[PDB]
Amino acid sequence: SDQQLDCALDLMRRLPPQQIEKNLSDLIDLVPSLCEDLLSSVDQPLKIARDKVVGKDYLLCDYNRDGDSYRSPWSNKYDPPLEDGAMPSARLRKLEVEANNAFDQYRDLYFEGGVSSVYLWDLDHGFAGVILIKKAGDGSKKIKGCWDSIHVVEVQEKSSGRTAHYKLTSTVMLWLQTNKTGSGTMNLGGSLTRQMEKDETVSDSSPHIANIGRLVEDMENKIRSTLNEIYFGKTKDIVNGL
Amino acid sequence: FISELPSEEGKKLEHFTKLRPKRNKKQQPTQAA
Amino acid sequence: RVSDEEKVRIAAKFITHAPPGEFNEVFNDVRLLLNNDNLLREGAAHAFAQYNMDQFTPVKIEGYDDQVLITEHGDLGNGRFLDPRNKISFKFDHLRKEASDPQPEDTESALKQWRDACDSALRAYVKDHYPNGFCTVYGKSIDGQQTIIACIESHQFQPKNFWNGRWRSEWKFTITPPTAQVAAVLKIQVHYYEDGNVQLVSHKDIQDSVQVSSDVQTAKEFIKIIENAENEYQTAISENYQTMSDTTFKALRRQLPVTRTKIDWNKILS
Repeated sequence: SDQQLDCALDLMRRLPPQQIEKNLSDLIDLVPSLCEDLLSSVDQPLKIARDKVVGKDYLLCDYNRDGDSYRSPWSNKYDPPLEDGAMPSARLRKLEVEANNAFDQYRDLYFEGGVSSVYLWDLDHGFAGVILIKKAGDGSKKIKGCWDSIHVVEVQEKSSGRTAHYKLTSTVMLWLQTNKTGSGTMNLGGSLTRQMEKDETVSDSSPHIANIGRLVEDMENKIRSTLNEIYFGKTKDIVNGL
Repeated sequence: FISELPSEEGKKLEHFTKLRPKRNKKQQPTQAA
Repeated sequence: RVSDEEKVRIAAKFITHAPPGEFNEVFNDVRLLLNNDNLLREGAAHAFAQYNMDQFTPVKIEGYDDQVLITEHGDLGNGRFLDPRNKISFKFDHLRKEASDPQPEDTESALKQWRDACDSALRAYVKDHYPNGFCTVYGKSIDGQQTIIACIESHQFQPKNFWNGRWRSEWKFTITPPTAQVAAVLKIQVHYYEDGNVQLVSHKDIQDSVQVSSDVQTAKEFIKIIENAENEYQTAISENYQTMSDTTFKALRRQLPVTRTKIDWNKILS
């Protein structure tokens, strides 16, 4: 059943990414016992929702889900409401608020639009989090694009509290397509995933969000370049060679 | 047939998202979608 | 819970959406996930054949130099496929993708005369225009209409480098003096999957017309429309790439903030 999981993940690597959601629901229908592991390890295009009590948008993924409800980072409330849904510890909720605000600014500075959300969760000897960013380009032109960032970070604090080990797994999904359908339609879409690890000083001048901010920024700057090379260089040279 | 078919890829694909930290839910989904 | 019947429908559908050069990987994945070989064999036998016909799978037959495409147009029933150029029939194992038991097939029609001229002109076209191309030309009556069907395939498989690509085009010439209407579909698919999963999917429909004269003259005109349409489409894809890279992608994320410095994370946090 880990060999089942690997086969399912191998499947998602080959099936057209233009159909991720439908293929994910089909795959879970096919192997129901894998539901939980599939939902956690299969990245999907990010969905937008409105938090009506605060009047801000937030992003949906498995990391803010419980039952069939989603938690907003602004109001810290599930929607539809939930009696008992997973919540961050009070200390961690505080950091989650600062992190949302911080990455809101990061998004403005790098994306000049789109939407971002940050969700944190407690671990035995640290904490983890996801940084989500969704930016659509001009959808009015002959060609339109969209960008989804999914940055999952795992943080292990050392006992001294002076260093921590940071583990980043980042997915960027990049979708470009012709507004025409079908004849003359062209769709270039999918995702790349990368990993970074780093030990870092943790102090009043280098707190968690700053250390995480830098890793996410480094990662995204690198992946942007890599996307450019893969999408517009590599797939194009393959086409040229057909 | 039916039997596992050959591959020229040489190596398994690695699945980086497998190694991501897990968040525990209080309840599992009704539907995936 | 989904019924076993549904489970195979899903397994079958996955198999039909396998990217080019990755049928075996998708089959093995789905075979293991289903975990019922008897069910896979009954319920997804249709899908193996459909995948091969939709993909224009090229196959080498022992004792003939030119590979033949497996298409719906060559399906002769009970596991056999036509090779119109070589005037044979052959069993095809859809899973192993192997041709066996070649046998002579009568053709004769002589829509055959047109068929042979179109085939000659297309063969020369394909050798020039594709690095590793194959083509198959069919001549038959559908709804009492004499129709030429030209199929082209060209692929590059680099599984060791985690990518695969394929071009397909199907051209239908419906013979009606003096003007034959022409219909086509051109398709591209490219899959890159090192540390990700990126795919190009694209197709284009063509409608046009050819004046019909002699078999040899008309064929040459046929090929002229193919070349032009296939060239224009390649040019458009390449224009689309250029637009995507210098406009569309740039509109998503900047390289640096407007201040063109990396972020001061202390200032953000205060």
